[PDB]
Amino acid sequence: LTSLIIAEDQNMLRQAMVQLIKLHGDFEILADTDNGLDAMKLIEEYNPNVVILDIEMPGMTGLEVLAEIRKKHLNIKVIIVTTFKRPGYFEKAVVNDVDAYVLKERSIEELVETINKVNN
Ligand code: NA
Repeated sequence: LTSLIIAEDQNMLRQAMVQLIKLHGDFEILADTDNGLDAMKLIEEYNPNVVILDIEMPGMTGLEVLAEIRKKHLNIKVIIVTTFKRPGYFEKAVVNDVDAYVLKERSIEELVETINKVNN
C-alpha cells in the first residue's frame, strides 16, 4: 500500500485520522505524532510515501517540516491539513512546494481523495 506518517497537534483528530484513513483508502500508517520535530525524525527513519502535517505543532511546525523535506530532496508527497484560513499560511505552504493544502472544512473522505490525486 501507500505508507503515511501523520503529524497532528490534536490527539482526538489525530487518532481519528490514523483509523479512518486506513479504512477510507489503501494506506498503511507507519507512525503518528503531535510534535513536528518528532515527525521529522520519524520521516527520516521510515521514509513514508506521503506525510500529513498540521501547521502549528510544538518542536517544528508543519511548514518547517515541509521546508526541511524539500531542502533535502526527499521523495515524499506532503499534505498540510489545518484549520487556518489566514492567507499567510497558505502562501508559506505554496512557496515551500507543498503537494496539497487541505482545510479541516473537508472530510477525511475528501482528504483521502486528495492524497490519491497527489500520489498518482
Ligand atoms: Na483500507
